[PDB]
Amino acid sequence: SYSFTEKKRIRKDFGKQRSILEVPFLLAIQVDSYREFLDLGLHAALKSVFPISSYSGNAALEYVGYKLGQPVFDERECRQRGMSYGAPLRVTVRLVIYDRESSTKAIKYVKEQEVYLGEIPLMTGNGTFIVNGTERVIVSQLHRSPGVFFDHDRGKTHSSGKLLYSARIIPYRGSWLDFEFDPKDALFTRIDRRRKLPVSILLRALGYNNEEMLAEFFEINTFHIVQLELVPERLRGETLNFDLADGDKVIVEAGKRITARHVKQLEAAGVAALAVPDDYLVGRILSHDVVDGSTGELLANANDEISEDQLTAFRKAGVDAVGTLWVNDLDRGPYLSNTLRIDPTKTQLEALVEIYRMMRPGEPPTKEAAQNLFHNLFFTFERYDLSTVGRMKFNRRVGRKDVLGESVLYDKKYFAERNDEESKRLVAEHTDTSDILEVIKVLTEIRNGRGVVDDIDHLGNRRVRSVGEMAENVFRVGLVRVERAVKERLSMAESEGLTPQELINAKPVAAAIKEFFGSSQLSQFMDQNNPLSEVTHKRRVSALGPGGLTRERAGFEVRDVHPTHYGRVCTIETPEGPNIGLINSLAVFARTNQYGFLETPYRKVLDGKVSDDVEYLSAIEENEYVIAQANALTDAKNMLTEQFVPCRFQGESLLKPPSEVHFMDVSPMQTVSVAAALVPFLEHDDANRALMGANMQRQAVPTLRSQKPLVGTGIERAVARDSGVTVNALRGGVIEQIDAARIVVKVNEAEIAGVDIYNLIKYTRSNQNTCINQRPLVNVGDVIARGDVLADGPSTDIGELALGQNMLIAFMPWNGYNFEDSILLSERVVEEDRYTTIHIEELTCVARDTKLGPEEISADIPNVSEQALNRLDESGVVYIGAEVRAGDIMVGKVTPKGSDVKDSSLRVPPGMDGTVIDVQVFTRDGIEKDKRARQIEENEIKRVKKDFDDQFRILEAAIYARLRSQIVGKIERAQKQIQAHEKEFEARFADKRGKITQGDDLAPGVLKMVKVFLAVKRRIQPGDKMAGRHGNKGVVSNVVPVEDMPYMATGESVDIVLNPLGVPSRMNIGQILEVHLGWAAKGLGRKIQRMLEAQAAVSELRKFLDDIYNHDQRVDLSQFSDEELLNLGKNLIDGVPMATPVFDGASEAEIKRMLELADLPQSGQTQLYDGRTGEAFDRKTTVGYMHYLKLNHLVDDKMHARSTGPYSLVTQQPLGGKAQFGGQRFGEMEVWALEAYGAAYTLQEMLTVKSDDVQGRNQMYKNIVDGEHEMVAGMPESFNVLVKEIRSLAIHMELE
Amino acid sequence: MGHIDLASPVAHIWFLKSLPSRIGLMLDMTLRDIERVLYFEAYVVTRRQLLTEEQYLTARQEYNDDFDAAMGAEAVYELLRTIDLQSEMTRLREEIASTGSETKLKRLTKRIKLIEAFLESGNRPEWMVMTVLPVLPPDLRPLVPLDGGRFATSDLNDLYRRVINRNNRLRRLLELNAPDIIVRNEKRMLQESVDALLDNGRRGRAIKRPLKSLADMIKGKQGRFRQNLLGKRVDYSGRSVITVGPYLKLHQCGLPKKMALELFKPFVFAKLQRRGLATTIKAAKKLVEREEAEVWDILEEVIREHPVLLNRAPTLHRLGIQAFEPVLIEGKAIQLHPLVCTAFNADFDGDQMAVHVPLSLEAQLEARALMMSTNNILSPANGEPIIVPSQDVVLGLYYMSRALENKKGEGMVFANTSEVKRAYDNRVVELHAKVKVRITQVDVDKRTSGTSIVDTTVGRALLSEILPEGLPFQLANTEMTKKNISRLINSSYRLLGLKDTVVFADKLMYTGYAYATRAGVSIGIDDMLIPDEKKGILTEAEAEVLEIQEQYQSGLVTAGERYNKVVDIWSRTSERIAKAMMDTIGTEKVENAKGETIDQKSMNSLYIMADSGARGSQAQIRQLAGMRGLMARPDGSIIETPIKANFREGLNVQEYFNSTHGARKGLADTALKTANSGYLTRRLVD
RNA sequence: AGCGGAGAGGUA
DNA sequence: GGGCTAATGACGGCGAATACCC
DNA sequence: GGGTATTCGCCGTGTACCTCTCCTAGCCC
Ligand SMILES: [Mg+2]
Repeated sequence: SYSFTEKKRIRKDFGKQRSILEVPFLLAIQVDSYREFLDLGLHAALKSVFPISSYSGNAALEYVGYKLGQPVFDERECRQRGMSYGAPLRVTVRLVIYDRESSTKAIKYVKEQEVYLGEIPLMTGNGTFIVNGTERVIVSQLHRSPGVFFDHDRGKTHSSGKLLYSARIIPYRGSWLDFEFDPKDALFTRIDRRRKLPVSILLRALGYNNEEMLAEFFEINTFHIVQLELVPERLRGETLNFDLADGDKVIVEAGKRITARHVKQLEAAGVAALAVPDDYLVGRILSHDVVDGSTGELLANANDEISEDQLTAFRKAGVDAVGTLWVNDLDRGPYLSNTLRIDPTKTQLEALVEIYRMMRPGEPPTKEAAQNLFHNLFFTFERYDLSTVGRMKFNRRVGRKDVLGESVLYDKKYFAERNDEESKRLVAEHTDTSDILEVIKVLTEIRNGRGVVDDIDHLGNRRVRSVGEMAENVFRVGLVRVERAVKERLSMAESEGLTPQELINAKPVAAAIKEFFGSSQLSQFMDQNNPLSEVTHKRRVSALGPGGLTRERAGFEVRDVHPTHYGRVCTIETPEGPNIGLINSLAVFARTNQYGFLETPYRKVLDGKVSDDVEYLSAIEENEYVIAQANALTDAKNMLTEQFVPCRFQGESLLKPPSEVHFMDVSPMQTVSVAAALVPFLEHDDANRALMGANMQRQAVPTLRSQKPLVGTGIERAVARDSGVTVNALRGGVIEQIDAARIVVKVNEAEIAGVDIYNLIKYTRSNQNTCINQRPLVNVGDVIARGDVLADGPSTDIGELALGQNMLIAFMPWNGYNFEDSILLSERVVEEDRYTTIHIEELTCVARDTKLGPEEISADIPNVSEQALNRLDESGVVYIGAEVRAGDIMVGKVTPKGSDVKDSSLRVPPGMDGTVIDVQVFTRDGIEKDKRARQIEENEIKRVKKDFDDQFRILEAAIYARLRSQIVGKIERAQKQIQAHEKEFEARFADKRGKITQGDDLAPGVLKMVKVFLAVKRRIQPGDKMAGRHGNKGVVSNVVPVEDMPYMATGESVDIVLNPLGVPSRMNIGQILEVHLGWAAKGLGRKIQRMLEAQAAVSELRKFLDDIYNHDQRVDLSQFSDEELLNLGKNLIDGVPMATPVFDGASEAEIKRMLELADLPQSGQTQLYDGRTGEAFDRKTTVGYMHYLKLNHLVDDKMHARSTGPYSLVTQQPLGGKAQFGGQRFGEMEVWALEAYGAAYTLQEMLTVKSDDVQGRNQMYKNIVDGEHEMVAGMPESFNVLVKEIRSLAIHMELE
Repeated sequence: MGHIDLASPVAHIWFLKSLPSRIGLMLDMTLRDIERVLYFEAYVVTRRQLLTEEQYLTARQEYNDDFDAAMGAEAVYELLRTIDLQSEMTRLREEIASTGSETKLKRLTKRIKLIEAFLESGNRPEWMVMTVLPVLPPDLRPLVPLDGGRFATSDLNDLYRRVINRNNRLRRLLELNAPDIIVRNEKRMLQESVDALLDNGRRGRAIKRPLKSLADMIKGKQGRFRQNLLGKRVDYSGRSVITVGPYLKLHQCGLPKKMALELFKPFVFAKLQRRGLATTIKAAKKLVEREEAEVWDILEEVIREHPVLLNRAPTLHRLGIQAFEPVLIEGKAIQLHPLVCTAFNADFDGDQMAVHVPLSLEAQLEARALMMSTNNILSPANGEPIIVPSQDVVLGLYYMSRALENKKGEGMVFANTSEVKRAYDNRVVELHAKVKVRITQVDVDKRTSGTSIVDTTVGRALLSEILPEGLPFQLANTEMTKKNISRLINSSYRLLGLKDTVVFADKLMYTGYAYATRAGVSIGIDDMLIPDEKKGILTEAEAEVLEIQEQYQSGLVTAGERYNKVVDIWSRTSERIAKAMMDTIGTEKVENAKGETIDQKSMNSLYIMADSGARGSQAQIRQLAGMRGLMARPDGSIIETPIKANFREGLNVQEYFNSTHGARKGLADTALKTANSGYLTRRLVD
C-alpha cells in the first residue's frame, strides 16, 4: 500500500486468514463480451449468410472486410440531444457477375465503396447503452444449453411404475427433435411440438430398410432347419429353458436356469450347435426376410413371428439362414419391432408424403416438394446452425472421443446418395457416425441397459449468454432478412448498369436492432441512485426471456438452490416477492468460460501441502475431484493437521482423509455476491434476514454529507471503484490547477507532451430523479500516482463506500412508540442536516401546431395577475435560480381557439418547491430564436471559448516548460506539436460551434420544446421508511425534541431508539455485535480526539496507534512521515474504521479487547437515566453506533386524496394512480368484507352513486352542497355497456 | 349500433366449438363431420352423411340433376330449417322407449331435454346460424391519439375492417359470377374471419401477440365481469403510510390535514356557504387553496363525530374494513391504534391502506352501529377476542406481575391500592416484593361488596386499580402470560358487558406502555449464554461418530444404516444440547433468603421474551443458544453433517449453504400457499 | 385539451 | 428521408370420441 | 354388438400500490 489515497485513512482489518487472490473486475464480463463481439461474434454472422447464389441471373457477391466509423456525437452531448450513442457500420463487399451459357468466370470485379447498413449502439462508460438519452443495461440470460439430455416423468401417463423416458436434441436456433417412450412400449418422435409419429418414418426418410435397421441393434442367432448355434453368455441370467447337453454331458438339468457357475462350467466345456426342440423357436421373431434359393418367393418376410406354416416352408425350402432377435425380459426390449409392427409405410416416397402431410396441415402433398422440405429441416447450414457448444455437449453425452466436429447433423445413408460439393466434404472426414442411431442406442441403454439420468439443474447444462451473443442473434435475423431482400432485388441484374448500394437496405436491420435495444424483455431500465446498485444491476443473471421460462408458470424446482451454485451463483442477493429464485446474481470471483458456462477459481492442492496456484474449473469438472471446503485449519504456511477434513464430492458434504483432496477454495468471499458481502457479520444473522438486508441496501438515497460506516468489510474499495462513478488519474503527477468543476493534472516525464484535463459532472438528473455530483478532495501541489482517486461521487468517501450516517442506538421500549419495527428519532437528527437529500424533477412543455394555428410562448397571457408575471422574463421563460412555488407559472404558452386564446401554461406540481437550476431550449431549424435562446447560445459559446483557450494556454505553458527544460544547454518538435494542437483545438472549436448552432433533434410535428430543471430538498418527516444493513426495515414514528430523549452519564443524548423485540423473532444477532463494534470505534475516536486536542507529542500517539492497529495486518505508523501521522490522526476525529470480513470475521475476544482498550465498560452495556422524568432505570441497555441508510420509499409520492376527478369514456368510472387524479380501486374482497357485515346502504352508496352513475354522481354532490338528503338509486352505466356488448353477439338480452 | 349485411351465411362459434355442441345434438352428427362440412371440405345431400367430391361427381353422373347436395352454411341452414321438432320429439321418445343402452340413454335424455327447452322457449333452430351480424356502438371503444398526431391501434376495429373487406370481396365475386372454387375459398376465408372475430385463439389464433375479441374482453382476468362489475374504482379515497400512535383511543384514529381537506371538501364548501363567509363556490375554493386560518377551523368543526372507513388492500377476513372517528393531526401519515393492527395483520415496514369516506345519511349510521372498532371485539372464526396485548404490552405486564426471592420493602402490610401507589413512586419499596395488601372487590350473582386480605406482589396490586369490579382477583394473581391474559379478556367480556371491557383494554395498553418504558429491557451479547457442558457433549458425540465412521469404513455396517444411526445420535445430541441450554437459561439466576441461598426463575433478557410469549418458540431459543440440529435438503433427504454452532458463534460457508436450502424453500412455500389461499378463498366465497 | 394496451423493475 | 395506403422451461382436473379385446 | 381404455381438448392459476419506456408501418421515388 502506502499510496497517496491510502495514507489518509487506514482501517483495521480483522482478517486472520490469508488472501491468495485479490477481488477482480466486477463488470468485466459484459465489456469482455462486447469487445469479443466487435472469427467468432459478428464475423461469423457475416460470413454465414453473405454467400448468395442467384437462380437465373447467376449474380453472386462476397464481402471482404468491415470497418466501424467515428462516433459523431459524444455521450455527454448525446444525453442532452436525445439520440442514440451509435456508430456507423460500413461493410465493404465485392459484386461479381458470371457470364451465362459459358464457363464459371466473372466479368467485372466491381466493389461497393463502403455501403452503409445499420447502426450499433457502442458500449461506453461501464456498460450502459444510451438509446434515447437514458442509460439502458442488458442483463445476461440463463437458459438451457443446446445438446442432448434425458428425463423421465413421474406419474404422468397411466400411473404405472415403469417410468417412461424422453429425449430431446436441442439445437442453437432451428428445428427441435424429440424421442419419447409410451406405456404401450413404443417409441414416438415429434418435430417442433407437433403431432406424434413412429420412429420408423424418420428412419425410412433417412434411407434405411428394415433388414439393416433391426440387424445392427441386436445380435442374430443362426437357426438350421431346427438346430441353432449355442451363443455363449446368453442363457445366463435369462429365462430358463429345457435341458441342454454339450456332448451328452448335461451340467444343468430341466426346470433350472443357468447361474454364474453354470455359465462358467458351460464355457469351460466347448459348446457347439445343439439340437433345439421345435416348441422353442415359435415364440421368437425373424430378423430379415427368408426366401427360397430356387423359386425365390417371399415365403417369410422380415419382422414377423415364426409360426408352424413358416417353419414348414423354411424346412421345405432348405434355407439354413434363419436369424432371430435376442429378446430378454429386462436386459433386452423389443421396442423397435413394436414400432415397426404399427406403421404400414414401406417406401421412402410414402414416408416423405406422410412427413409433408404431418408438417403442412390441409395441404396436397408432392413427391418433389417433400424432398426439398426435408433437406432444409435437419441437414442444412442455413436453417439448423448447431453451434460448437452443442456439438461439445453431444460428444460429451453420447460418448464420442473427439470433441470438435461437424456443425450440422450427419447421417450415413442420407448423405451417401447426395453428389453435391458440400456433401463430399462431410463424408470424407466422418466415418458413418450415425448420430441419430447413437441417440436411439443411448436411449435404449437408458431404458434397459441401466444408464444414468441427469436432471436440468446444474451449471453444466445451463449456459450464460451475454449481450454479444444476443446482439449477434438479432443481427443474424436482420442479415437473413436483408439477404432475402437482396436476393429478390438482384435475382436478375446487369454487370455495371446498377449500383450495389441500391440492392441492400438498412431499414429492416435498423428496425430489428432498434426493436432489440429499445423495448425487449432483456433491456431493463437501470437505477443510477447508488454505485452499489449500478454495479449489482450489471452483474446480474436471470432466467426470464424469450428463450427461457416465464414467471407466471410454476417454477417450484427451479426456485430451489442446487449444490452446484456454491461458488458460481449467489444464494443471498435474490429479490423476494413474485420472482424469488428466478433472478439470481453472479458471485465475486465467478466469470464466464469460453463456451458460456460459469467457472470459479480453486487452488491446486498437492498431497502434502497447498500450492499458490489458481485453476478455473467448470461445473462438469467438479464432479470428479474432491474439493475441500473452508474448514481447513493450518499450522504452517501450507499444512493440514486434521485427520478428517470436510469436503464435497458431488454436492454431499462428507469426511475424507487429507491425502485424497485435489482442490480447495481460494477465498471465503466466494459464495456471496458484491451486494451481500458489504453487510458486516453475515455469518451471525439468518439467511432470510440477510436476503432482506441485501435488497434494503440496494435502494438507498445519497445524502448531502455522507459519512463512512464504522463497521465495514474492507472490500468496499473495489465496489465503488469498478462502478466508474469516480474519476481516476491515468498518469500521476503534479496538480497544477484545481476548481469546483475542473481538475488540471500535469503528466510527469516518466509516463509521458499534452497534459490531461478532467471535467467533473455537476448537479444533473439521474434515472430515478436523484441528484448526482462529484466533489474533488486533493489540493494544489500534490504528487499522485496512477490509479488513485481525485473526486468522490454521490454517496462516496475517500476511497471507501459510504451509504448513510451513523447515529446512536439504544435497544429499549420507549413509551410504545417502537411498537412493531418502528423507529423513534430526535430533534438533533433533523436540525443538523443529516438525512436531507436533493431530488431533481424534470418538467417539459412542448408547442406544436394544430389545424387552427401554431402556439407561441409570448408573455401577453390573459387572466394572469401580476403575482405570477414578475417571475417570467420577456421571452416567457422563468429566470434561472428563481424560487418557484407550487402552482405557479414557469413557461408561458397560449393556444388559439377562436384575441381569444386558451391558457396552456406549464404548471408546477403541488407540494414541490425549489429553485430552477438549468434551463434548456430545443429549437427547430428554420425558426428564429428568441432572447432566451440567444442568451443560452452566447453563454455556451463564451464557456466553450473559455475552456478552449484555457486548455490552449495550459498546453502552451506545458510546451514552453518542456522547451525551457531543454534549451538550458549550449526544439522544433515542440513548436510543431504546439501548432498541431492549435489546429486540433481550432477544428474542435469549429465542430463545437457547428454542433451548438445547429437545430437539435425534436419530435416530428412540434416547433419549440423547453425543459426546466427543478431542485427540491426532501426533509425527513413522520411516515418515512428507513432501514438498516442487518435487515431491520421499518417506518419512522415521531420527531421527539432532544430534551425528552434518554441520555448517558456523560451527557450524550441517544438519537434513535429501537425495539428489542425483533431479535428473537427474526433470529439475527449480528446487529447487536455491530452496535458494540461501533461503540468501540466511537470510543477510540473520542480518545484520539481527546489526545489530539491537547498539545501532546507524536511518540505517544504513535504508540497508541501501534497499540490499536496491530494487536497480539501488520502495519507501521512510522513509515509515511512525521506530519502524515498527525494528518491521519486529524482525519480520524470521528472514529477509526473497522473492517470485518464476511466469514473470516472477528470473535468476541477481539471486540472485548477493543472495548477494554478504551474507557468503555467490558460488557458493552451500561445504565442511562431517563429524559422524561430524570430517574434511573432498572436494567442496563446497549448503547452504540449503527450505520443506517435512507430508502427511496418516500411519503411524498405515496399519500394523495381526491373528491372530483376525471372519468373514462367506456365506463363512467374514475381513473387509477397518483398521477392524473386517480381514485383507489375498491377491491373484490372488500365488497365481500362489507357484505359480511350486512349494511346494504353503505354498499349501494359506495358502488352506484359514488362512481358509476352519470346522474347520481351529480345528484349526491348537489344534495351535499345544498343541504337536502334525497338520493336516487338506478342502474350503473357499466351494466348498460355490458348489455350493449352482449347484444352485439347475436344474443338477445333485455331487462325484463 | 349498426349491422352488416352478409351475402353468405355464417355459423356462430359458441354453439359449434363448445364441448356440449348443440348442433351435433340437433343434427345427430359428430363434431369432425360438421367441421369438415362447414369449412367446405365435404358435401351434404338432402340422408345425412359425409360425402366427398368424387362421390358427388359419380352421384351426379347417375342421378341426372335429381339429387341435389349443398356444401357450406346453406346445407346446415336447410337442415335446421326443414326439420319439425314436434314430430322429432315423439320420434326420439320412441327411440328412448326402444333403445336401452346406458350412454345411448344419456344422449337420448340430453337430446330430449334440449328439444323440450327449444320448444318451451319458442326459439327456432335456424337461429344458430346467422345472416345479419351486428356491430358494437362506436362510443364503446375509443381511438386514443398519441403524442405527435398519431393514433393508437385497436383490436376489434381491425377484425371489423377485415370482415367488411371479405364481405365486399365476396359480394363482388358473387355479382361478377366467379367460378365456384374461388367462391368456396372466399366463403371459407369469411367463415374463418368471422370465427376469429367471435372467439380469437380457439381455431387458428389469427394475430406476435394475439389481439383480443368479443369473447376475450369478457371471459378471463381482464374481462368486464371482474374489472367493471364487481370491483370498481371509487372516489373519496386515498392511501397513506401507517404509523403507530399511542396517545389515541381505540375508537378513534389519526388523519393528515391535507387529506382531510381534500376528502371533506364538499362539506367544507357547504359549511362556508352556511356560515356566509363565501358567496360562491369559486371564492370558497380560492379561499381553501389560499390556505387561510378559518379553513382549518371549518375543517375541525365539520368532522367531530363523522366516521370514516379504513381498509388494508390485502384483506383476508371480514375484519379488514373497520370504522373510526378521525382527528386532525400533523404530518403525512395516518395514525392507528396498536390494538387494531392485530386484526389487520399490518406490520409497520411501509404498509399502505386506502381510506373511504361514507357521505350518505344512512352510511354513517351503518358504519357507526355495526362497523365501529368498539363492536368488532370477537373474531368470526372462534370465540376468542381479537383485543390481545401485543409484543410491547405483554412484556411489561410479565415484568410487572412476577416475584423474586428477596427484595427491598417486603414483609410490610399495606392498606389499599392507593397506599401502594403512594409508596411506589418515591422509591421506598421495590416493583416486586412479597407483601400482604388488603383489597375490596364486589360479588355478582346483583352487587355484593366484600373486603378480604390476600398475599401478592406490588405489581399485581398496582394492576388491581384498572380492572373492573366484576373480575375477581384470583383471575389476575397469576403471572400475566399470553394465554392467561387472553382468558382474562374473555372472562371480562363474558359476564360483564362491552363498554367496561373496551375501557379496560384502553387502560391496560397504557399501563403496559408506562411500565415497559420504566423497565428498559435490552438483549445483548452478555445476556445470551452458552451451556458449559456443550463442548464436552460435542466432543463425546464427535468421538462417537468417529468410532461409527471407523466401524463403517472397516467393512461391517452398510452406508444406509450407518447414515441412519449417525443422524439418530446427532438428533439425540441436539435434544441433549437443547435440554442443557434450557436448564442453564431458566435456572441461571440465584438469590439468598435470610442468608440461605435459594433457586428461582431467571430474569434474563432472552428468557423473559421466551416465557412471556409474543416471540419465537423454544426452537428459536435453541437456534440462538445451542446447535440448530440437522437441516434438510430440497429433494427430501437429511444432510449427514450437523451445524455444531449457534448464531452467537461464527459460521462457515458450509453450514450457511446448508441453511440456505431450508431458508429459500420456506419463502417459496409461503408464496405458493398465499396464491393457493387466494384461489381457495375465491372459490369458497363463490 | 380529458380517456388505451403491452414490456421491465420494487414495497406489502 | 417521405406521404398517403393499405414459439419448444407449465401442471393438474374433467368431459367427449374412437376403438379394441371380448 | 359392447363396455370401458387410453386420448384429445377445454378450463383455471390472490389482492392492491409506485416508477420507467413504447406503441400501425412501409415503400419506391
Ligand atoms: Mg407489512
